[PDB]
Amino acid sequence: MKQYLELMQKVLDEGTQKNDRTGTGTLSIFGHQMRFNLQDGFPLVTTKRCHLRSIIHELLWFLQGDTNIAYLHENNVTIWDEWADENGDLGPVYGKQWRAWPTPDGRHIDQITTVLNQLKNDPDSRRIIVSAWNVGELDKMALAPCHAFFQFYVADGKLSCQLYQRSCDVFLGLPFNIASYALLVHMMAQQCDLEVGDFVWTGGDTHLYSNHMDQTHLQLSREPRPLPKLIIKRKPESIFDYRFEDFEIEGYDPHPGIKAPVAI
Amino acid sequence: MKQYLELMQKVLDEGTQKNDRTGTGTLSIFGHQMRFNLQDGFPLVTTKRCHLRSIIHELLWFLQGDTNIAYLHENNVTIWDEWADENGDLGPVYGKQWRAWPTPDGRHIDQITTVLNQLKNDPDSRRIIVSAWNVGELDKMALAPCHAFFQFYVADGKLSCQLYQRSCDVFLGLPFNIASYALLVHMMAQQCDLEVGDFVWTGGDTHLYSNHMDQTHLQLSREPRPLPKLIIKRKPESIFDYRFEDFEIEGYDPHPGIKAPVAI
Ligand SMILES: Cc1nc2ccc3ccc(CNc4ccc5c(c4)CN([C@@H](CCC(=O)O)C(=O)O)C5=O)cc3c2c(=O)[nH]1
Ligand SMILES: Cc1nc2ccc3ccc(CNc4ccc5c(c4)CN([C@@H](CCC(=O)O)C(=O)O)C5=O)cc3c2c(=O)[nH]1
Ligand SMILES: O=c1ccn([C@H]2C[C@H](O)[C@@H](COP(=O)(O)O)O2)c(=O)[nH]1
Ligand SMILES: O=c1ccn([C@H]2C[C@H](O)[C@@H](COP(=O)(O)O)O2)c(=O)[nH]1
Repeated sequence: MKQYLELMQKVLDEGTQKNDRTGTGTLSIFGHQMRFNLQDGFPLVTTKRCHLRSIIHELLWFLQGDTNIAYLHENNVTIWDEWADENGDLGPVYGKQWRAWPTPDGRHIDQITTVLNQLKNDPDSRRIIVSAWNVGELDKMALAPCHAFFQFYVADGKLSCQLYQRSCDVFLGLPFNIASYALLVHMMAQQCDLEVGDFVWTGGDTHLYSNHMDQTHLQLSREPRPLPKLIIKRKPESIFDYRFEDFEIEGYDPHPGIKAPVAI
Repeated sequence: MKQYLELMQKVLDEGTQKNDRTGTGTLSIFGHQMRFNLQDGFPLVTTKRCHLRSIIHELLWFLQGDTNIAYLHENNVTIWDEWADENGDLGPVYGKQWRAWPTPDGRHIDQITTVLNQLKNDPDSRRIIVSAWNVGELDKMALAPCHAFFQFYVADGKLSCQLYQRSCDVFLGLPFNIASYALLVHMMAQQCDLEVGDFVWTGGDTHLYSNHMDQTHLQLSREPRPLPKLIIKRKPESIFDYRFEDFEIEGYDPHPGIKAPVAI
């Protein structure tokens, strides 16, 4: 997609060479933002075949407030298998924080339920936020949240979302991250009888791994195509009741997938 | 400053009229990003007069881990007064979250010190973050954090910082929140023997209150002056160690002050 290709080029032209955690090396930029009007179709990359199924199960895994990669296993998403313990556990990652942030004093705060309620009774709120950055528990997580904090906003019957992403693998992670969030807006929008607005993406350390150069270049030379369109075949009784079968994508005609090694 | 003036123009040109909790009414946009290279000069607005002292004292207060207004009083900072109880307390607002975030297992994390250790020992880390967004204590706060989460980055021996501000009163608040963060950056870089990099501001609901329209067009009619210079006259043994007297601003010649009412 234009915005995506443009950020990829910007990493190449201006990125600084950094030595990372995995000792792989990256080209890196700090601070970037991109806007997606959901009115113009689903931001699913067309410059590489992307698979909506991986995207969809991860999201629903989150809404369930799950942190065990089993569910993801029985659906063939394996990205997280390298991070779980022998029990298949990841610690209190995304899902746990989203559905049950533990108060210092015993309780759990359901951030999705709060946000649904705000969206329904106080759309003007400037405090409609979800945070996965639980300082108190970062030590227990297999990996610290990448997609750390997001905020919803309503203006003229449209639901907008901004995500703050502290760390981003432009080639591999970015395309999933974008689609996942785009998808949540749509689900939230339907449960709240609102129309879709903008999906705003802001990143922290935005990088291309030193061994994605060849893949990048190739991608950079493909022509973005018209964005597909999302279809929700039924209005579940709640945000927690979606199923993989409920979603469909029209007009998806991408460029073949491109293979690249994950830096672990 | 060019950047702040362009943001105002933008809210005027693209903002939507929104109701708000204070009942005043606003013009708002959602999602904005701007960058200040700290090397160009200290980002104190020149198109209306600012007072560096009040910004200094509010920051020293945050850094102390203080949440009571007494200190602010002793130094003629009264903005926080409306929010404070009978005892002068605000609840576990910024300062408290910064220096002693309460964990569920009876620990308190000091995020300022953690970020200093990371800058000294692992400046390439993609997780040098400070968050004031404590979900479990929000209900104890006099006001939920506006400037909520910030991340540091080092590149070419330079310190950068990205702030995520969920809610922004562009006319009144912003000038204070830009100078505040820029002084933090200078303080951290001095402690860490780094040079200052960029201060990147990112906003959530970025607004102009209805009752600031005239002040806002008057300000806009002014030509920005050249940015002042910050001089630190000492190198304290720690970040918790600065005094108001350590700082000097040079070359500040602002246009006249403009008063506007705060929406409560
Ligand atoms: C360096 C690095 N590390 C990571 C660690 C954990 C992650 C977890 C989720 C995602 C982004 N979300 C998904 C969600 C689903 C899939 C993938 C990513 C990639 N992937 C492959 C399989 C994963 C693999 O390449 O082995 C696929 O089946 O489509 C997925 O199913 C990225 C990372 C990264 C990432 O992007 N980069
Ligand atoms: C609607 C709204 N509400 C707020 C509530 C609390 C705030 C706390 C701090 C700041 C921003 N940081 C500072 C830091 C110092 C001062 C002030 C703000 C404004 N202020 C006036 C004095 C106002 C007063 O002290 O009564 C000055 O310019 O000196 C200060 O001393 C803004 C708000 C807002 C804000 O900007 N807008
Ligand atoms: O959902 C995700 C998860 C991870 N990453 C990336 C960012 C970095 O490449 C890496 C995480 O490493 P640290 O930033 O924690 O070092 O994985 C993503 O892009 N998206
Ligand atoms: O440092 C600060 C503190 C507050 N505000 C503003 C943003 C909003 O106008 C208001 C807070 O209201 P809510 O967004 O919490 O409703 O104060 C700032 O700009 N800067």
